[PDB]
Amino acid sequence: NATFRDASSRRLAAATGVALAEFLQQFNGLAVFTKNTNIRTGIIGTNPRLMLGKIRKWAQDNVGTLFSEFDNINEDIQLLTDFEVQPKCVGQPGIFHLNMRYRPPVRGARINVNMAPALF
Amino acid sequence: NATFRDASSRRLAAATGVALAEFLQQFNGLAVFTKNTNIRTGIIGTNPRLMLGKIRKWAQDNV
Amino acid sequence: EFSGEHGITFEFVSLDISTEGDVVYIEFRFRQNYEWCETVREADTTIEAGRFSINL
Amino acid sequence: LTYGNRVTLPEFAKYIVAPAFHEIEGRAIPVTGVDDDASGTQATKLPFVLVGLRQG
Amino acid sequence: MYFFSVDPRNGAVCGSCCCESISARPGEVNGVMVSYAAWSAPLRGHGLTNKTTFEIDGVSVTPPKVSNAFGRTKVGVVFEGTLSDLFPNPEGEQVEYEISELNGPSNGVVELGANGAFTYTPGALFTGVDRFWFSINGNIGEYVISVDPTTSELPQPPFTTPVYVPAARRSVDPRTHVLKFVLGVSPAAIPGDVYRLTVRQVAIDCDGNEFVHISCYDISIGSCG
Amino acid sequence: MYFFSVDPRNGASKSGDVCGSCCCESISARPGEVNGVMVSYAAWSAPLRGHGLTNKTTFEIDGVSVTPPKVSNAFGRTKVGVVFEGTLSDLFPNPEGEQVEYEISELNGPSNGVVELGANGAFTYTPGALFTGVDRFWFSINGNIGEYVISVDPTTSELPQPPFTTPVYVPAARRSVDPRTHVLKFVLGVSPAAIPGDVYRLTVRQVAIDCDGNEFVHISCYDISIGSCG
Amino acid sequence: CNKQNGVKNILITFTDCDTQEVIGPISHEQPDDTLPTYKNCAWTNTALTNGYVQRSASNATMTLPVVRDLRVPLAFYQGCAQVDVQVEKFDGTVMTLTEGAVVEPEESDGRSVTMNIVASEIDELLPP
Amino acid sequence: CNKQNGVKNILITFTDCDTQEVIGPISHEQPDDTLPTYKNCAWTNTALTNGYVQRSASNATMTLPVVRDLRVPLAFYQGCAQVDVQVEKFDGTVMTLTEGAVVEPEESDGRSVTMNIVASEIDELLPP
Amino acid sequence: CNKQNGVKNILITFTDCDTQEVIGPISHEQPDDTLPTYKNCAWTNTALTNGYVQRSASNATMTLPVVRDLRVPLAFYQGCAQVDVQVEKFDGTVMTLTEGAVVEPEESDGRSVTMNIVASEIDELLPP
Amino acid sequence: CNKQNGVKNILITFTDCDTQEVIGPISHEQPDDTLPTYKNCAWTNTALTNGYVQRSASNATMTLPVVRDLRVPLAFYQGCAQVDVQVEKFDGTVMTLTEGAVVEPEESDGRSVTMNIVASEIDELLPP
Repeated sequence: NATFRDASSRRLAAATGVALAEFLQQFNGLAVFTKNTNIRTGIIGTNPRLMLGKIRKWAQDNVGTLFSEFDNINEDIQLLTDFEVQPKCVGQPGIFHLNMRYRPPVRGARINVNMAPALF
Repeated sequence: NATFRDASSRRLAAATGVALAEFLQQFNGLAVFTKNTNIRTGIIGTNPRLMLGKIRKWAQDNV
Repeated sequence: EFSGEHGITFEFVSLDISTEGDVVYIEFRFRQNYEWCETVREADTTIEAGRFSINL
Repeated sequence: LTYGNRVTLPEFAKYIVAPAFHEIEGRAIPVTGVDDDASGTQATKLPFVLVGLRQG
Repeated sequence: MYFFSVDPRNGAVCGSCCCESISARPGEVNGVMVSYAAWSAPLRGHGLTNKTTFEIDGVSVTPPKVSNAFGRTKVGVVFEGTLSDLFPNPEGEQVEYEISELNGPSNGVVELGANGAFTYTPGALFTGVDRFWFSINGNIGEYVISVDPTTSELPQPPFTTPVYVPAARRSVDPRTHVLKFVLGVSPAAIPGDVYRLTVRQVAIDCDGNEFVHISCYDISIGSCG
Repeated sequence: MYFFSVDPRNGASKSGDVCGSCCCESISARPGEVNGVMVSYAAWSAPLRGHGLTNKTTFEIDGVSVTPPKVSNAFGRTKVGVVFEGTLSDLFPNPEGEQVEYEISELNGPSNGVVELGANGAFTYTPGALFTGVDRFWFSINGNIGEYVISVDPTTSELPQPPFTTPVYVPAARRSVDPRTHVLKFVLGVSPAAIPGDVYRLTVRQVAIDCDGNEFVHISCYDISIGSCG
Repeated sequence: CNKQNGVKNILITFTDCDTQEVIGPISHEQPDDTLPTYKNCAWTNTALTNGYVQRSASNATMTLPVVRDLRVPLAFYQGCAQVDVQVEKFDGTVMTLTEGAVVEPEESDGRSVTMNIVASEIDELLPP
Repeated sequence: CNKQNGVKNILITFTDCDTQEVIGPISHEQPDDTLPTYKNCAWTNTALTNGYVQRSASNATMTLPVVRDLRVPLAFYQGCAQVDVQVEKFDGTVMTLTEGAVVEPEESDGRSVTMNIVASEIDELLPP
Repeated sequence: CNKQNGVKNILITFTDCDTQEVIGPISHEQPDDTLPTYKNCAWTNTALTNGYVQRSASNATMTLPVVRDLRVPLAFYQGCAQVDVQVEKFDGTVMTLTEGAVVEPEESDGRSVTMNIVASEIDELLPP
Repeated sequence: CNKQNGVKNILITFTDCDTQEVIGPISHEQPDDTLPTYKNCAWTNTALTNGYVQRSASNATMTLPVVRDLRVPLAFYQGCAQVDVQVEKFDGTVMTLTEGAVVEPEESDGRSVTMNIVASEIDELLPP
């Protein structure tokens, strides 16, 4: 599990955690339509798909500095609503599930040298 | 409250009062359509809304 | 006068007159433009706040 | 009045046509079609004004 | 009317630990509604039951300065009392007393004398309990009087706590999963104090078993609204 | 209510196995709560065209982090109608008796009686008239919570023994399985004596059935995290 | 909602830039169905590379067609007179403009002019 | 299949770069049948000789017409504020543009603006 | 906001080297889209042979076009008074230059001058 | 993609040769479509008569425009700091240069500088 080896990886992971935590808070209030998925005209609101888009955009800026490359962005970042996963009996608007894929930025390591002398 | 603390503030308030007065002086001897505001073509007229507009304009200018 | 009172304007299109016996029919044809408003204007699905997070 | 950006026939007939000519005693009748019936819409005494939608 | 929604227990305002927030002004008696609809509706059953339990704890109290006092007079007879031995007035200070007309007696009239004296004339043909709220130099306390129906006596009621929930004013709506209850705040509650109310509501399934749920709210006694 | 979807045991995986999985689903619990859990075997038993599940589920509670309690529990006995007296001081083996504050939280008080706490570790339990059974109440010595059971016989001889309910438990018979939709329901009760921060592991062994009466066993785990304020 | 688009009142004040004599404010009437146009921001932008942008200073403009008033000379519309204009729409919006200057005069016929006013800043009053 | 083309939701977030105030995200409505146009590749190409090409750096552009909301000032659409826009078509596609800037503002009449937004990069979601 | 290449404030303080009077600090406005240009390194270089270079002493230069303020005489911009200039860009950078001297004045029309200021050293602030 | 001409990566390392402090290697971005220019042979030739030529010693030259990085002071680009540069094009070539010295500093505006680096020798890495 190479990922959680260096302490650098751990500190950067904590940094991404606190950054995303202090970032998501602009989705408080908002109002998130989840049945008609059609925000009206003149009312501040967002749709789960729009939220996923926002999250992706965000995760596509801190890349290189906090994350590294996000191989398959279509799968590493997933946002599933409560109703989506749970067959609708036990569903309740407001609950969402976000899951990402942390990949510490690759660092330098050993550089094996094989200098082989000769004449002329 | 600190608005009218410095004497300078008071003097500035006076300077603004006299300027505002001389400004408002233009709003004399004209009409004020205030029910069916549709000021006819070729008449020197105004309505409260246009007044508020011009006042806000002057204010935002002198800022 | 009504347009000035409420801000609603109509279009004039044509005027036809025609008589019959002792009556004259004077026929105006007006046309009125507007935009229809969605009325549903209901309450929102939820109210956001608290989400969730698993940055495994 | 309903429909803030519009005026439905009844409102037209009672607020624009009525306060106009006083020789029609408020007989500004809103009809469905102006030619929906010529045998019924010719009984109201003279004069009088009809108001009806042609096509939307 | 406060309106709160319960978490449906999926691990899905933490504030400090978990508990919610409720502002309150001294003297008011407000109403709160909490909707268990989110928690009890997936558990398809017979809704809630009338077995709520409330508990009040103070995390900031500011111990009172003035003290309270009791009284056990009889019917129709006038009562006399003092108001000087209540405030310990530690540092030399005027003992100026006052009887607020907002929180005066309920079936009588007091007569504040010149030096902490008061004469309570109970209403004719009346037997029971009565209270009033005095303010000795800004600090507020209560005086309770028990008028007795001339036979022997009358029991002793408990001095009302700063923040309380009335004995029997709670209700549950099983068709909508809504609990209604009342929040009473004594006029003696000192602004800035913070109390904690914990509730333990039980829902029920179609067979007669139980489902427990526990929550808190932090009542902040604030002055000026 | 918790609702979990079981793994399908077919080829690829599910639920964040992206970088592996904690291997157990998670269940947040608060001391005193009694919640309900539903597990949907539709992902695993539906491809097995047969008669769905059966009523042959079995559970197991194992603690991975317990933090053994400070105050021990105790057991009492009394006949019907006769009042019970008891002590509350020998249940707290301490290094100092600093300010021991015997406290009976009303939220988990008695069920068919009343208790009058004494001044110093004494209490008087008056059982309800015309009643015989088991009755418990949860005391709190210096923050540390324990339970006292005073089960009452109808003065015949005695009730044998209550089982001294564990911090986390699953009731004996409140489970059910719906073979029409492949869902198993069971209730999860956690005693008020659970310590915040503890971690238990509940393993569930559920058996389905084919069209001819044979068996297909499936095993899952869940980590119960006891957190106060939740 | 959004009541019908269209203009309701147009006020214009002329001040000759030589004798400093003032005329108005006079009303006017639209010659057709088209509406005046606007640009409020006094800072145009220019597309740099890689998402950046150069924010330079510029002027708030306004294009407005009106019917010539038969008591004001045509020169006062062609850019020989400092103008102050105000427009008010049906929905409640009003756009005021002071010390305007008719720039780039366009040949007219004597009954319908299209003035390209340039001013330092145009002020709104977004409806209630 | 290819569900019918068209826009369904337009979210815009205004941020003034003078007072640091934020407004939104407010939804808007399309004024006509024209659709917002996009360009994601931030590198333009130029035709050299014999199949070659000079690949240089450039921006990600966006063309969006919307009806002005009668609560946000018009200047915020003519390039006086940083915009954060989000579109969603009917087929599921959603395109996000953050911290963009309105470049080369055009005259508007007060009810329908056409913003030419420029930004560093636009992200696409590609419905499942 | 970030990513906006442009000037926001230009402060100039004039001091007459004859009467020792001081005027300012007065704000100014850009006359066009051109930005003030800078050179901080006070050492010019010259290309010698084989990778070497002759590092000699030189001055810190500045090129600044501004609209003449109708209260300060034109002579103060044509190199007849010591100037103290201070600029701020939109991205936070602010450059200060004290006791500069206008060198090689150019012809002007009375409304837009272009000052070639020379000074000992210019300091940058490098927004956080 | 084996054809497209243009620059892909630019690395720059600053070392101020008084305090002997090193910064980098920091990346950079082209400001426009133009590309850096090079000259590797340190022996310029001069045309004599009748087919001969005088072969003198000179410098490896390089001309490079970049966007100033808002964490490095502008002086380090104007020639008050030794630079070590590396450019990598799309076709695989890389050009490295060590112990460079910005010669003939050109007036810049604070966001786009054009450095004339002179060094003893530039190295190639002709794509495989």
